[PDB]
Amino acid sequence: LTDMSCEVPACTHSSDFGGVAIIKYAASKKGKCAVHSMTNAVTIREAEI
Amino acid sequence: RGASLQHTAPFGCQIATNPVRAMNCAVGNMPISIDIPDAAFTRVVDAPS
Repeated sequence: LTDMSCEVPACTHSSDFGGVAIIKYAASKKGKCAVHSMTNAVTIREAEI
Repeated sequence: RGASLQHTAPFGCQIATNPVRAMNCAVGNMPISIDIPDAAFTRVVDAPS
């Protein structure tokens, strides 16, 4: 996963998963890579893309 | 009988009686509140970029 450029199209401070983050990332191989919340204040709804 | 309100209508009104109604009274600010449905509100994940 190289050149993962993330733009936050959706950001509400709300109770649900109010973060909508579109990361254009270049995959070296086709597969499910884990998504890790680097921010403790965020919660990634999905796990592997 | 003289000129009536149909001729002498100041303010750009359109006076028409029986019932007495000034259609096209060109004056004021018209407060209109549109409570619209939520279904039009398609966010950036839904929208074209």
